[PDB]
Amino acid sequence: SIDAPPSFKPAKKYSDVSGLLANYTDPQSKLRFSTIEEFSYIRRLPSDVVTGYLALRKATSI
Amino acid sequence: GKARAKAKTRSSRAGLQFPVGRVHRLLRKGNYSERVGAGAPVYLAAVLEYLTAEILELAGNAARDNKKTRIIPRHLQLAIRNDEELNKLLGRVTIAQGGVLPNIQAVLLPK
Amino acid sequence: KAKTRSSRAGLQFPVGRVHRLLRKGNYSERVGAGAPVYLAAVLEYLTAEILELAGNAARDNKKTRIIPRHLQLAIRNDEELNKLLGRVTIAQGGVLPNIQAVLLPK
Amino acid sequence: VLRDNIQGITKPAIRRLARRGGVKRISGLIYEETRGVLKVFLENVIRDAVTYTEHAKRKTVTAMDVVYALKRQGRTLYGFGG
Amino acid sequence: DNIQGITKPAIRRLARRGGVKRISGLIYEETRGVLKVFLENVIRDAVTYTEHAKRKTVTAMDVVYALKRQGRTLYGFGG
Amino acid sequence: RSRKESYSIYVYKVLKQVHPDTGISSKAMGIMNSFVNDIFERIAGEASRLAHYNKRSTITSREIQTAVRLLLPGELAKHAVSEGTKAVTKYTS
Amino acid sequence: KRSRKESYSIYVYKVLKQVHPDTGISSKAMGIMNSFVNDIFERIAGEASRLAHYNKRSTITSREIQTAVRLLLPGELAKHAVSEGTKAVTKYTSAK
Amino acid sequence: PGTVALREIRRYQKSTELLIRKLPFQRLVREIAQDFKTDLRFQSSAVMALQEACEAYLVGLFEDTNLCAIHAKRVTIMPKDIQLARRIRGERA
Amino acid sequence: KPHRYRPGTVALREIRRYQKSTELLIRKLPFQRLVREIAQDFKTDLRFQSSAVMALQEACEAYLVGLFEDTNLCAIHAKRVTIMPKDIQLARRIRGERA
Amino acid sequence: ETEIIEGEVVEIQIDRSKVGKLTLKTTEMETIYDLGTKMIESLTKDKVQAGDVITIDKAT
Repeated sequence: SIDAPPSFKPAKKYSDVSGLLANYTDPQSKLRFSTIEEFSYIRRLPSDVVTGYLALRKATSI
Repeated sequence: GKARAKAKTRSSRAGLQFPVGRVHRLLRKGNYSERVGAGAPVYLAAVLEYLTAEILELAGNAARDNKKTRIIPRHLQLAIRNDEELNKLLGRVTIAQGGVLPNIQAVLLPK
Repeated sequence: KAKTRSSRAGLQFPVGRVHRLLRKGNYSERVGAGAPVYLAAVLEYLTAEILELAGNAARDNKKTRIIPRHLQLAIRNDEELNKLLGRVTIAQGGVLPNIQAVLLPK
Repeated sequence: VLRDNIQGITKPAIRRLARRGGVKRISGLIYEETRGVLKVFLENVIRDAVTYTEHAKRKTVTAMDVVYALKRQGRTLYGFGG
Repeated sequence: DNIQGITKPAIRRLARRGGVKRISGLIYEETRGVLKVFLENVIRDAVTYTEHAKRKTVTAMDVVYALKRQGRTLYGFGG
Repeated sequence: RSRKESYSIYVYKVLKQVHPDTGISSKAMGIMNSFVNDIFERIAGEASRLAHYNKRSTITSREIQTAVRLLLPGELAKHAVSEGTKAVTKYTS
Repeated sequence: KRSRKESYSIYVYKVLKQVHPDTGISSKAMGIMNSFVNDIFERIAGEASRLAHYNKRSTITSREIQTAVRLLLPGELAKHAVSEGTKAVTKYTSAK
Repeated sequence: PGTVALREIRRYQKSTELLIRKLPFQRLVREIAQDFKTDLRFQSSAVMALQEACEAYLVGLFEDTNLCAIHAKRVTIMPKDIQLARRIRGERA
Repeated sequence: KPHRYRPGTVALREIRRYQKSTELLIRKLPFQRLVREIAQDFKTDLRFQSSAVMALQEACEAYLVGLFEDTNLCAIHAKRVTIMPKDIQLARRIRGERA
Repeated sequence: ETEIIEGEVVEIQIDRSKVGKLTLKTTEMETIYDLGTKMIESLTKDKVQAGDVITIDKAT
């Protein structure tokens, strides 16, 4: 009984490649970006960095 | 020695439905290897769940269009042969009393 | 004096090696005594049958060394060996010479 | 009459099987040839089915034997056991 | 683009081993498709076997294992 | 008596998740039994052979996952891989 | 020092010298024969494994490989292999 | 004419029964099995499975035969097509 | 003026010449480049053993020779000597690949 | 100032509160969206199918 309780406040969403306020997502990769150049960059990226970003902030993908 | 009464099954702990214990027993008794891992039966049960769910969903969809409330071998046959993935997975199998898909070649059709 | 089981049974292929492979191959937990003997006998028979035909083919080719071509000829010409080895391909062995009747000139 | 039972596979039966196969016209020389083919198939299954019956020291051929015989020939059958 | 590396005389030679006298001129473009597809399956297995052993080099036994799983057995390469 | 055994009461139990008002005939039950144990034997044998090829003693989650990848033709392979990974992840925790 | 490799090179060569005293053999043929023996042995062994499961057994018996080898081989070849293996086992059991 | 045959074609491709009479098939199977060993007994399910497998084989054979016949700009199937189908499939030569 | 051979005899000459020898037909370098590019399309940064690529080459050649033999049977069945793609499609379908 | 969501809808999925999910697609990006209970009614009232170019006022 010394660990902090789970937060009841919803957690914001941030761009996985620029650290800015995200407002969209991506069904093909399940990541989040902020602008058009972010979308082009994330599409140009291979699967290795995508799965690394997904595993960083752990998600339904291992 | 005291133990928990009516302990939970491994299938329920895994969220699956096929018997993980029976799969593990079959793996151990089948002499595929001298030692069988821990998570292998769970994974195999999950794959079997997926396959059974897919084939049964398709069979039920096929049977619904035939105004029938019960699955028969014909509905399974129609379900498998109409999906390319399941057809190539089950290329060399024979379904008993399942008939053949109805298809006519363009040349043999009148006019 | 230690005598090998192959010599005791009058074979050439190793009974001990076959028994070890059967035991370590996960085919069953218990391996009989005569199983490696009988398996080695069958393997020796098959090897002799293939080899004698390969040597006959090599002699017909007027050469004293067996190459994959002679093995291919021996397998394909014999009906039973071809039936046994239907789905196998011999490396750099080619195919038998064959011309269809209708393709001959006039 | 002393007649071979391969002729027991009647011509209408072969026509029915062909029509299930999707063929419009049938030449007259198929009828004797198909039976021959039907022989060869039964010569490659029953032979196996008997051998298993040998290995179990049994005298009655069971459905499991024929299912295993068909299984090894890449012609697996569903719904008759196994 | 490297499928064009399978030149036309090579296809002619492969046909000639089979025992055919005349070759259509449009056969090659379709035949290069078959070489394109039949080769896209063994590699699917060949890399995958390689990826099981934590190694990233395609050894001569992986292709043998793939061809064995598909139903085409070859001898002389450690089979 | 005899524990003939079967998955009859399992695949049927799966049916309610996809079609809650659909029945199964006895012959269809036998068909599904044969299908499931055939796929079981296929996957188990492939995993065995692969483990023997890699000179290992234990058939693990990754070996059977690779067997599924080899055996399942297309999108079924990746979807079953995801399903199995989710199942094992929930089993561990 | 690295590991030791395993093959059937000497035994097939000995059989060849026993059947054709003056006929040699190449390296590629050596590899092909090795693969052939491996494949045939694996076929007979793996096919024999299933009969034990089918008949609820635990041991591989000589009278069981006898049934296994007459399914993989055609008529005359299987008959001759069975006869020679029976002779081999009969000669082996007389000395033990 | 040429349309009553297509009536059958469409009828049989829907119904799923045994197109060969049971008694002659049983006699044929018994006579074929007599040579291997005398005085045999047969499970009924074994005979039914035999007949089902044989009918499936024949249906597939006739499908391939029809493809062969269509290839040569014909409508009638002749043994020249069955031999080709068997040869190229792999049961002979 | 120069002696010209009939169209067709050179065909049988090449048939007899190639059906006796057992060399590799496809040039080694294009085949290696093709398999390398295919592998990189699947998984980049891969290493290949020379024996592996030559075994792929021999398997492909055996497959093509069998396919062309079946194609020849199909073409002769249609009262022809020239092979057209429909013969290959028919063979591939009856064998059970394509369809 | 106003917030406007304009684009082509690809797929809509509403379960049985209710959970909703839809994927919008412009010519330069795609985006998945989870719907609240109000948006469920706002989308069921005006039947929206695949391949429809829609404009939504966020504040309303």
